[PDB]
Amino acid sequence: NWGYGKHNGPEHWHKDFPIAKGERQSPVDIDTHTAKYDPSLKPLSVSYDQATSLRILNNGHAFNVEFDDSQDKAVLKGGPLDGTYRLIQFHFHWGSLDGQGSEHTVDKKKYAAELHLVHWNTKYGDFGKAVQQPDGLAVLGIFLKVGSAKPGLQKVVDVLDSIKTKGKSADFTNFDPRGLLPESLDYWTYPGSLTTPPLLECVTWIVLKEPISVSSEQVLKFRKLNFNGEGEPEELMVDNWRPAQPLKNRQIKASFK
Ligand SMILES: [Co+2]
Repeated sequence: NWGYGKHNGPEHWHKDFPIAKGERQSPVDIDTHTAKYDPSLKPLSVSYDQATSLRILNNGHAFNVEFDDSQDKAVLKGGPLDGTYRLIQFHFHWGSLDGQGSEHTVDKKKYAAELHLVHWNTKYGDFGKAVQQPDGLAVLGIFLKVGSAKPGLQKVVDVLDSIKTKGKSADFTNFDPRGLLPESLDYWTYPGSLTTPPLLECVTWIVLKEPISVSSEQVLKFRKLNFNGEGEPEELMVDNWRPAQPLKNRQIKASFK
């Protein structure tokens, strides 16, 4: 029964999910002066040319754009990753105001939103088995700032009025996630967790340094979604971000000098 409010939000999750106070929780603050360039990282490879989306779903916490991951398509590899990870879905975390919304922070700076592209390690056969493994997942995180519109986001924006409330879904085919990526693949990486219950400690995080810009009108449409179900009192879907968690002696590596 978890959420982001006063009585069910991040400060309460540890009761049902004690891993919330674990040794490799996410998100974290990225202290850019403490992160070390790692010259042994091979280039990151994001290969989304054959990505095939299926549906978009309001799950009562965010919206998920889901992909058909039944074939070797939409693959993340290289960088800190061993082997190949396959895209399963993406979603966002965002604020009630432009000054907050991201989960990761950069020298304490909060962005207006954060995009998470979730991939599972193909050595484990599927997502469900992957989330039983310490290297089961790789999440590519991308910061959003408010400025110029992101043309590739508009198809997502325009479908949201059909999934206003918890439990609504719409078919959502032929969406190209390449249109959501910034120019540079410079990144920070560290071992962490899912940022929503069950907070599983399976994730190699790859957080891009370059944000994308989205327009005020685009993020305003995110903020018109509802946490509640149809026919329930309206609670706007805003501030669905978990705050930074203790680093606990992990090291953040930078892909760039
Ligand atoms: Co997320």
